[PDB]
Amino acid sequence: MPGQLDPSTGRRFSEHKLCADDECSMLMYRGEALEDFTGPDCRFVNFKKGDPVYVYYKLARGWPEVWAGSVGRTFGYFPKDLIQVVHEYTKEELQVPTDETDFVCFDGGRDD
Repeated sequence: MPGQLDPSTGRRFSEHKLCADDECSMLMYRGEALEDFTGPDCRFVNFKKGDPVYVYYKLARGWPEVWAGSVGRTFGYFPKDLIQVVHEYTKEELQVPTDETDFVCFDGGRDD
């Protein structure tokens, strides 16, 4: 929060991300989207009800509950609330910190 906030731009989810592995290279769960949705926020994940998702990592305790993964041609962050775990590889939750530019958008993206 840089004093002001652009309504049309989302935030970098959370300061810490929970991963199935400390390098977040291993899948945690596999999910399916039980809700229609769009990710115009550049790094949001687009999906809709009936869209299979993969969840690489998730937020370290945050509401609205938000997760991250890849769906179709979109990969990034999205509301966990908008999907359902269709299966999981691990119950492991390693707390890896997020970089400020870990998930950013160049040319037409809020760095603030």
